[PDB]
Amino acid sequence: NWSVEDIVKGINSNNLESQLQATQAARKLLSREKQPPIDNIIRAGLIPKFVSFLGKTDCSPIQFESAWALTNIASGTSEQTKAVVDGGAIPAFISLLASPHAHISEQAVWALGNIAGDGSAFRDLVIKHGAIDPLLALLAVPDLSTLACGYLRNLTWTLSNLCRNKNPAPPLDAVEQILPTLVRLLHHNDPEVLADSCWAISYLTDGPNERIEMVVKKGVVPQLVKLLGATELPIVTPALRAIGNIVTGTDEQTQKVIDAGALAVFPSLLTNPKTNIQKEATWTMSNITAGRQDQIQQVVNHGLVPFLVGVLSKADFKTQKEAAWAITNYTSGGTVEQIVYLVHCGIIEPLMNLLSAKDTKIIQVILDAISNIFQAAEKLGETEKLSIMIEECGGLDKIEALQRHENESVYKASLNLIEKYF
Amino acid sequence: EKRRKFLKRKVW
Repeated sequence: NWSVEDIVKGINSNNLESQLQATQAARKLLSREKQPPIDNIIRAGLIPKFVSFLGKTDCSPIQFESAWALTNIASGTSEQTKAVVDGGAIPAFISLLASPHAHISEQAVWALGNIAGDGSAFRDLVIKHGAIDPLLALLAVPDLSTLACGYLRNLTWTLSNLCRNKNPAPPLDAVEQILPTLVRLLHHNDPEVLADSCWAISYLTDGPNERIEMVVKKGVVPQLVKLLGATELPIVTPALRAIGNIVTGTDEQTQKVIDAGALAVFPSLLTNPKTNIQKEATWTMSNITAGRQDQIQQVVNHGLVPFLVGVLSKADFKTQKEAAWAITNYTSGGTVEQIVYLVHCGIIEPLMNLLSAKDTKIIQVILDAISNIFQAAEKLGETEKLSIMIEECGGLDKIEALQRHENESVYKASLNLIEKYF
Repeated sequence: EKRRKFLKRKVW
């Protein structure tokens, strides 16, 4: 438990062993569980010394200790990571990636992961210094199972951080370079490696449809669905995020998701006790019901409409908003037969009960869905019966109240509904 | 993310 003053005294000595002991003391100080004195270490001007120690091939222990200390400094605020980067640490860590000592290369991997995880600027800077090639060289083995577990986990997490963040998204050539190894890792058995690989894929699929296409071309969707059917929440969460991102794309990518059998997992997802899982799954379903009519039909065949009715009847309010969106997309793109099936499953009463919420957007979505169902009934001539249903569940009173809403669109649409049908 | 070493709607 040295003081920063003693650490500085030792590091400023012309004795490599005293410097090593002071650097180890700094590492232990920065590795304590409560409030590491990162700012105090920075103010003492110690980062340049640690960076210089990173290059002492003659003394591997001081390399390791300084790498650990700099890793922990770079794990803090953006200003602290920036202090690490300004010391010239990026190229030193990249040079250490090829060290013959596995623990030192692993520490360099960790440090680069923190730096890249700061944000898109430092991510792209790490990429410009040439980290991807040595990082992937570390994983160029016939069987990943021969690598140490922690080493593989750290490599996967750092790679995921290189795939992370937008504005801008990672360089396309870098994504193309990394994706094959990402597929390999996505077929690994370790739960943490799988979780971090799924997170990386979720990052890569979060953007324009061209990036989604880069990912889907690798054939990972079946594996993503298999992982979606996993037991570990830390794996299901990123897998579900990636699947949702993918189905935000073209009808062909959504169809790739459907063909892999994803819908068969949604009975559980739409009833998952974790609210975030339910919300993400309902959002995915809403984007799926915004697709082609055969895709809505596949949603119907898997028996998911009753699950949407359930989520609409009882769930977190945000999940209910996602379900209202799903219903509006369904009724906007669906055939008259599918809309009638939706009505037969009991959508009217929950959709009308949700009109009492103090949220304008869900109100407008629900009114659009009601208009679509009424158009279907008109096409069938059952508008009268549907109005009877809406009146029995107390919904006519809700639309009558919406008449006097503080939003133009809401009042206008409620008026149109009551005058064109009621 | 950062780690310390111890010891269609595109948006929802």
